[PDB]
This record gives sequence, structure tokens and C-alpha cells, in this order.
Amino acid sequence: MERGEIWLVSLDPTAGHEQQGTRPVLIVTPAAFNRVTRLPVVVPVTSGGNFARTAGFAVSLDGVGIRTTGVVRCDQPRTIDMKARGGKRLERVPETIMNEVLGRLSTILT
Amino acid sequence: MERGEIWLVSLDPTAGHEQQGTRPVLIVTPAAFNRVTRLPVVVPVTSGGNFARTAGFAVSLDGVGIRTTGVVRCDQPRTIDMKARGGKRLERVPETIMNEVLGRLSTILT
RNA sequence: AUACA
Repeated sequence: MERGEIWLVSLDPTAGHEQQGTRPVLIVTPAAFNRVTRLPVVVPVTSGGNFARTAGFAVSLDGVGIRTTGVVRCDQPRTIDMKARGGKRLERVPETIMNEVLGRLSTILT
Repeated sequence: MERGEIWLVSLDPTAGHEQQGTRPVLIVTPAAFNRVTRLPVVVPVTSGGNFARTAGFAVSLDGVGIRTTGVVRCDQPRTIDMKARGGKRLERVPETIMNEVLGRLSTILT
């Protein structure tokens, strides 16, 4: 597992109003960290608004030519289980998208 | 965050190696988001028993004079609900300790 | 009451 890779996993079961529904998550933490900690920080992919681009907490996606149709959002993230659920590797996003995600996590730290 | 907000809420339900159980948690999300989506991210507190010590990401709430004698897991935060689940603030953590937690939470930007 | 169980 490397940085910028997209792994399919489920965030459920959810309660109240969490981000429910199986979707591919993006690996935010570097391989070195994931290797020793074995707990990678991931962000959920949801909708945005009009187009699959930057929507506040949602980062831009459509433009690099990917198979995953959606918008990466760093609004409601959480370190879920990737041991019993199992992650399925799909594809990977360019460094362009990686920088986008790394700029939304700072806005939640307050 | 809003600074110094230790709320008690039920982390359940959960599945896999994720945090669960009704215990005090430290919110990370700021007022500009906590009062918007109503879905904040909380850091699970882990009781130390009679004494606690700071280590790595584990922030020690014990020492300065706090009721909650334990360490916060600034490694596995989960997005939950703070309206339907039902939460209540127990005590207010000193600004000194609050800064320590935030400093540990800065490791997720690596 | 920024969400594709």
C-alpha cells in the first residue's frame, strides 16, 4: 500500500448520520507510516454539487482521467478497520490529487 | 475545535478494530463545522487507572488536576453524531493540556 | 440536518 492508492472498503455499520455506503477510500498516510502503525488515515469519496470538482471540503477529481466517479471529501473522515473488512485495490490518483487532500485536514484542526 | 470540550457520548455501535463503548471523548472539529454538519470527530480517551503518563501520541490528562485520569488516542479518531446520540460535557480541560493534544494531532499532516 | 447501507 502506497500513498495515493485507492482502496475499496465499507464504513458501515453507521448510526445517526455517518458516511454510510461502501466506497473506495484514499490512503492519506505514507507507506512508511502504514508499515509500522498498520493504521492508514483514509478519506471517503462522496458527491460534491454540480460537478466532480472542488466543493469546499471536497477536493477536485474529474480531470485526471480516472475510473472512480465521485468527489473526495475530507469533511467526515475516520480511521476505520482494514483488517476484518478487507481493502480492495482499484487504482491510484496522481500527486495533484494528493496535495488537494493534504490541504483540507488542516482546516479541521481547531 | 472550540478548545476545552470534553464530552461524554456513546461511541457505539461499531465493528472491527474501531472505538466503541460509552466513554468521555475529546472533540477535534471546530465550531465552524461542529455547529454545521453536527457530525464531529472525537478522540477516544483511555483510562490510565490511578495514574497516567504522556507517550508519543498519548496525551496525559492526569498530572495537572483533571477528573478524567487517562490518555487520549490521537491516532484513531472517529466521526460520530452529537445530536441524536446524546452528548454532554463533563469537564473543561486546561488550555495547557489542550495545546498538547493539538500538537499530537499535527502528526496526521505528515 | 456537505450526504453515494
